[PDB]
Amino acid sequence: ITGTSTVGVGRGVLGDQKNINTTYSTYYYLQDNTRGDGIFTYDAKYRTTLPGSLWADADNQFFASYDAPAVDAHYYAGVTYDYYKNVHNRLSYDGNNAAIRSSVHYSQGYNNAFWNGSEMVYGDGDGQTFIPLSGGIDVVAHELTHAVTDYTAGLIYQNESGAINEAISDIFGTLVEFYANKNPDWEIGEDVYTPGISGDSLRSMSDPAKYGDPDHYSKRYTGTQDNGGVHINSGIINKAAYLISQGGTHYGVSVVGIGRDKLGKIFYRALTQYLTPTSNFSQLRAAAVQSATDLYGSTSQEVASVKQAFDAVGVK
Ligand SMILES: *CC(=O)N(O)[C@H](CC(C)C)C(=O)OC
Ligand SMILES: [Ca+2]
Ligand SMILES: [Ca+2]
Ligand SMILES: [Ca+2]
Ligand SMILES: [Ca+2]
Ligand SMILES: [Zn+2]
Repeated sequence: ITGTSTVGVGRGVLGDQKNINTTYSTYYYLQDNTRGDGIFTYDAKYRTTLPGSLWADADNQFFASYDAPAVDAHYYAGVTYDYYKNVHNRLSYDGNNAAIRSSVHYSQGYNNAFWNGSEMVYGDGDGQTFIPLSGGIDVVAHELTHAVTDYTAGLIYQNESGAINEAISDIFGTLVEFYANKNPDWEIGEDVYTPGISGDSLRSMSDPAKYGDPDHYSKRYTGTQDNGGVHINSGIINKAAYLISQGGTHYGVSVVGIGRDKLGKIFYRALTQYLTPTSNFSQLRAAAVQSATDLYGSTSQEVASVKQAFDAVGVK
């Protein structure tokens, strides 16, 4: 849409008030002109047909309960872009300021979100397992990070390279949640998962085993479901990433933590420079060590913490 950039206010899924960037042209649209080639949010109207309608509002005020998921998808897509640009110098998911598109209210009681190759899609949940998925900043950044991976390493969605794909999403969605200082933690989807249960999450980075995910290479899932456990085996990597950043002793192997900033820097460098579509866990180790070496020197503590970490999780 062509119009005048303006700023609206709304309430998110969690009931929090925020300003969003909008465009005025008879109606007020959920189109943000300030970021790259724009951030566009659509209404899928409980159907599966994408992207749906560009979100239009009569008064620039988004306080209706139907508005909730749109506010958040729009806003959190903004923060995600900001993180990439500010922290890693990357303009949008393609590095060329490509427009970011999101559709909310996808299907009925749909318990998931996804990057479909060209845009993000967000179900509303069934109201018990999940509430509208775009209310989790880590969920929004996990998904957009799949766009980043597609344009860089291109990790195939299956077996070890898909577990890596999943882990990078989890890593960068956590980094974005810390970046925004939105009650940060090392958990995935805690804000939108099981509105009746407190203190749970979909996956843990600090302790993947809490939910039954492997925290060691010897415990890796060798089957068929979940594209060969792309969401299961990612826990081996998430654990490794957690240890590099925070430190700890895991299975008798001690890791000195080097912090989240440096973790983000080594991982982004591995993703953009060393990983390929077919990379396996052992190639991720090599890619991380080499990124750490490039940045900090072969004899750095950084390099030493990356090796420990992988050693702690049984990767090589
Ligand atoms: C959204 C996506 O690509 N996924 O893989 C999601 C992530 C959660 C919504 C965080 C998923 O974990 O599906 C099982
Ligand atoms: Ca309104
Ligand atoms: Ca949190
Ligand atoms: Ca989290
Ligand atoms: Ca819960
Ligand atoms: Zn994912």
